[PDB]
Amino acid sequence: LRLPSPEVYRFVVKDSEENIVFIPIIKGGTVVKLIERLTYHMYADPNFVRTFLTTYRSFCKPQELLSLLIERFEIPEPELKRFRKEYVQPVQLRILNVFRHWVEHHFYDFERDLYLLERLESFISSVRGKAMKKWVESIAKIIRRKKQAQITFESPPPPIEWHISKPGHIETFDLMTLHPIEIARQLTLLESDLYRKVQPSELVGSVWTKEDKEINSPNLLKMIRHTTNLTLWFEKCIVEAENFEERVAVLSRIIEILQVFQDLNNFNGVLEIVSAVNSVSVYRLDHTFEALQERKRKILDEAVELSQDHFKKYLVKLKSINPPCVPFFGIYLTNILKTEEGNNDFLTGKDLINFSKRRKVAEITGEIQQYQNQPYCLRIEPDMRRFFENLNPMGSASEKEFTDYLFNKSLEIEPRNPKQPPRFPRKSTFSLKSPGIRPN
Ligand SMILES: N#Cc1ccc2cccc(O)c2n1
Repeated sequence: LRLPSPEVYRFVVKDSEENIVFIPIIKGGTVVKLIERLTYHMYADPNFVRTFLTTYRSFCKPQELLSLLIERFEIPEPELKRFRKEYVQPVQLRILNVFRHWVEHHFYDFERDLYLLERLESFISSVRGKAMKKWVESIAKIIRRKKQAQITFESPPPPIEWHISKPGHIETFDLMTLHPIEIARQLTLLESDLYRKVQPSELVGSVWTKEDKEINSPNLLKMIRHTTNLTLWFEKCIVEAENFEERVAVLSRIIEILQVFQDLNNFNGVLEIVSAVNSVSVYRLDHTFEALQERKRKILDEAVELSQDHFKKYLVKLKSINPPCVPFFGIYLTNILKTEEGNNDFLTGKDLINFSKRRKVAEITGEIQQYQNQPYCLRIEPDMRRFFENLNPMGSASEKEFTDYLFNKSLEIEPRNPKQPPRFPRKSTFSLKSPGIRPN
């Protein structure tokens, strides 16, 4: 069975292709049918709960989800006993279990929106049922743990290598003054921490391209803005080296950073350097790449081939290693955009929420889960940490204005002619000698 009429309880409408399309794997359907399958009385679907709470923000606002769960909780009696035990009792237990996984795995919804938590804390306290008391106290315990959150080394860390810049003096920090070993170490520690803070909800629905990008995807933007700045900073250090002898040493020093990146399995930092040497302003410096050592150019050629053929050699290299590693985060964004555009957000006699598209984007984020919980055994350097955290090569100009500056500056150092590149006086004063890659 005896169920209420759909005129007062929308979660009881008969199933059809007008509201739901297919433990049966749910392909899609109306948001009312998705909440019913999320908190179904016949059985429990733990896999559907994890995928829904991970991708629901692309088709349902967090305030809307809590309102639907409250609507699903308030069940009216038909025009019983078994109904209050075979329908009301199981459904309300399913909703509380959804409240558990929500506040446990995706508590950031309540941090970004304090009003969303205030509504839940009042609705949870208002439930004074008998069997629901244990689940209510369980949710309250999880909320208390998340509210209280606001340098141990197992193995001996390696010593911090220094070159020309002595510690405590952030002013003289540059690409050539710092030690290339520690540059790749601190960049790996920074890229690792930025990689671990990225939540799968920040990569669903292209939310970093929407309006509220600074709220929905705060960590994803910092990972992209670091990749963008570090790639342009490498290009800036190459194209601004007007002296030919200095420009070869700078490019060689970057390859030495690429080699340490390879040894640390920081493919993100590996392919960021590859993105710099393949840029429009750096790739045309044929005379600079020609003056390299025979071993330096071979190391770069191997790193470029990792990205060739849709990262075929890279995907084989990422599997055959062991953590700690920082995988290339750009290959994940590319497969997500190809799915967000190749699949429509809705299914169609009526418009239904295309849930299978959200699942595909969830499978891409699932591959990111396995490379996060494995810290590096490298000691952090505070002065060098803020140096790469505050890298801003564009200054006040946009990326289009800065890339045009890099291309016009590239035409100055190595002009487009068969003639030799002119010699410019070196503006630096330090030594162009590299300390090497072997830890000294
Ligand atoms: N001449 C030359 C030249 C120019 C750009 C390059 C970029 C990556 C690898 C290379 O070998 C390159 N060689």
